[PDB]
Amino acid sequence: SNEDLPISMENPYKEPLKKCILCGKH
Amino acid sequence: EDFDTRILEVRNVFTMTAKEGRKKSIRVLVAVGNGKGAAGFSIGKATDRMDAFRKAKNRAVHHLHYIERYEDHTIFHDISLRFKRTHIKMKKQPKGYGLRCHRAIITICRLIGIKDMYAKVSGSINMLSLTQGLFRGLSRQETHQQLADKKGLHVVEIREECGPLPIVVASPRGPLRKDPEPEDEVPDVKLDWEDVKTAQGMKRSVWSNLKRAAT
Amino acid sequence: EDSTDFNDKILNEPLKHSDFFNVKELFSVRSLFDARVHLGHKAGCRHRFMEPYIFGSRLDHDIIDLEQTATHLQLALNFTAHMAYRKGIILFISRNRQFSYLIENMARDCGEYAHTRYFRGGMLTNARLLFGPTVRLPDLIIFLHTLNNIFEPHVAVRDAAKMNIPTVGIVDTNCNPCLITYPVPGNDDSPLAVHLYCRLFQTAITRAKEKRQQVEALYRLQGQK
Amino acid sequence: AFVIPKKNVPTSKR
Amino acid sequence: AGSRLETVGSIFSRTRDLVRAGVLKEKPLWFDVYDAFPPLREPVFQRPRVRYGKAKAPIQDIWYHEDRIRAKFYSVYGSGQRAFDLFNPNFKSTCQRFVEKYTELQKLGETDEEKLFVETGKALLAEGVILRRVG
Amino acid sequence: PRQRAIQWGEDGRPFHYLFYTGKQSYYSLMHDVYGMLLNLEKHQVIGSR
Amino acid sequence: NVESFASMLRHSPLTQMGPAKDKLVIGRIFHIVENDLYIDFGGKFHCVCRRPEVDGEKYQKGTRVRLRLLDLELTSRFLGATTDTTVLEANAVLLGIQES
Amino acid sequence: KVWYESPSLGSHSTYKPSKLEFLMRSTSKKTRKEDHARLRALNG
Ligand code: FES
Ligand SMILES: [Mg+2]
Repeated sequence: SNEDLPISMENPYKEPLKKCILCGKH
Repeated sequence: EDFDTRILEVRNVFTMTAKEGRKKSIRVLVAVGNGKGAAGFSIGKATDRMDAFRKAKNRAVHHLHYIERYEDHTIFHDISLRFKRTHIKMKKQPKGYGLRCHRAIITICRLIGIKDMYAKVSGSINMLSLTQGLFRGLSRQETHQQLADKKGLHVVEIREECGPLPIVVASPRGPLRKDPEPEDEVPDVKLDWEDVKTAQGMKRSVWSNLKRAAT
Repeated sequence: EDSTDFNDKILNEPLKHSDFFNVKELFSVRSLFDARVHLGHKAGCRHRFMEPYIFGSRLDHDIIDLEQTATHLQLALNFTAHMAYRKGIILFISRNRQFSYLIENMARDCGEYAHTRYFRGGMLTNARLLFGPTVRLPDLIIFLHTLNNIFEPHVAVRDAAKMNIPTVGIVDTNCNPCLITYPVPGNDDSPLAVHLYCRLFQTAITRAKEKRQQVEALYRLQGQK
Repeated sequence: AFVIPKKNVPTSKR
Repeated sequence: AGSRLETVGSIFSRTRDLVRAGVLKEKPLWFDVYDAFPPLREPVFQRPRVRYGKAKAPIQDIWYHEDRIRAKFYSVYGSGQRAFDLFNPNFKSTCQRFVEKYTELQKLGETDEEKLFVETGKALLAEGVILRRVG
Repeated sequence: PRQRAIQWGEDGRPFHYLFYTGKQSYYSLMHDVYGMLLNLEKHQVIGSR
Repeated sequence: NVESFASMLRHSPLTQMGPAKDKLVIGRIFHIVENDLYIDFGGKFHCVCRRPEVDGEKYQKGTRVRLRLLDLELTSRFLGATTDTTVLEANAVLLGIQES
Repeated sequence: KVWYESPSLGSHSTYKPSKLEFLMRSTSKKTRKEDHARLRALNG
């Protein structure tokens, strides 16, 4: 049809979620 | 001059006031119509009953509904609706049936120009809810032409007095579909136990089908 | 005898042509795109009745489909030109004060009317009392902004429908077009969009008024001889 | 036609 | 004689019906224009309803293939110290220049992603572009 | 008392483009004063009350 | 061979910019109220920035400036609200003047 | 919302507490119940 139409995908500019100072530490 | 006005309710309303105690005002409900499909209603409020009559009737002609009538004597199809707690069930009827309806519906129907209809009012019998519930249901009735246009098929009327003769009442203005309407062996339509109880003869009431004056 | 020919040659002839005033030459999807008409509000502000007219959301900012705007704008300009041709009263309404001065001048220039000020209760539904029993109301109301300054629909939208007055309206993505007769999905905030709208309506109205005089004059010269 | 007392605004009018 | 029931149909349907019933003696000036050139949708009042449960708006997020390249470029090299000029309709940013070169090299048959990104940076440096890695 | 003149002709069209504000004379003055303030920017007591 | 809207949108600078947070853009002062500068930068909404303390007199109508964008439209949904509240302005930080 | 009402119709209106607004404010206007809440919150 048309090449310039939007395409479905996941947000490429999405930022990671916040993490606490102790995230990932025992 | 073409419009007639009918009163539907005259109420004495009592307002408690800070300094003057209980005061008496009048709330009036009136309906207007020209007998050719154009009808409306308005509430009137005033300290005097005749000032309320003026307000309601003059206001009603600026809020007119147009009501579609089948052959200028009845409604196009059965109408069953609820407005708040007031239920109104209306049935399309043939000529000569007359207006066998709640007295207020009779009054409103003469203003609209409906000659033949059955109506049953159940639940709260509130005049205002009944009036605006009735006008809401009569203003949302689909005519035969609207049905033909929506489905792109002929609307064919079968009358027992005319035997098997098919009478086309409405044809679509646009193209005519070639695929028949699907014939569901059994329709999933909701039925009224009152209608079924009557059709079977199990509905016995000493008050139904009583002889009354021409309406 | 002579009236039927008048109404047929002057009033009924324009209604037999798809674009009698050639309003399609006034704008293009590119001209609209340069004026930022496609820019809508954030997705959180979207009205659900504006969803048909939205192309999508670019990073939570709604984009108005200018292909639809172009078709709606064609109809709105066409209607506006015909009403100006028929010598109808056109009233411009907007409460956005950034553009009050611009809109008031555009109305005066095209020979029409503007209401950019606080809208008092009953200007339309109680006009005979406010103006007089012989007051003539507008035949067309054009809303350049359909919302008031508390982000609610302008009261004149509801009251114009009550008085059976057709409405042309620019409807952004947070607006309600249900009661607007000829809605035009488009950006109502950017000065470039609003200025474009004023040029198009001003030109359409001015062109239709000049066309009415040309036809009338020709119809008279030919009538004598 | 029923004669609700007819109204006259012009009386007190300027 | 007329109707102010703005929530019952449209101004056209209310006007057309009252003209037939003889309530309105003359048609309004706009009626013939509406009839010849009607709107796409008949303006009928509707009450906007709120979505519940599994109902969601049909609007879709607008994305392009190059957006993946833009996200990586901003992460690796950050936003260019050059300022966007959104007034110029033909403005090209450093990221757009990166994306165009990235697209050119992909069409030359290269298919790896990590390799197609490193060769693009070298090409621009050869052309004199300043690419300061953020980290 | 001075009488306000007709605000429309035989065709019913109001003379002033701000008629439907109901305050055409007042809002026309605000429009004229607001317009003067704009042009200045583009360009740039005891005895009276 | 008429360009489509999808093509205009794909190749627009605003589309190519991506997210607006922490993006340097060039704005133009179009209206000034005391020490409040109204700056258009190519978006839907203008931003309002206070006149900088240093070289305040250099900022005049028409002066082009450098901005660091934060939000294209300041909107937030508050408890018990069906929609979002918008102030109808962008959020940006005025860095200085752009010169050639 | 909570038992404390927050459905204000003009909820989006921009709160503008300035000395100049008081002089252009209508003293005829009667303060809303929630108008105090905006003042009370600012004081906090
Ligand atoms: S954010 Fe706390 S464990 Fe991940
Ligand atoms: Mg807007």
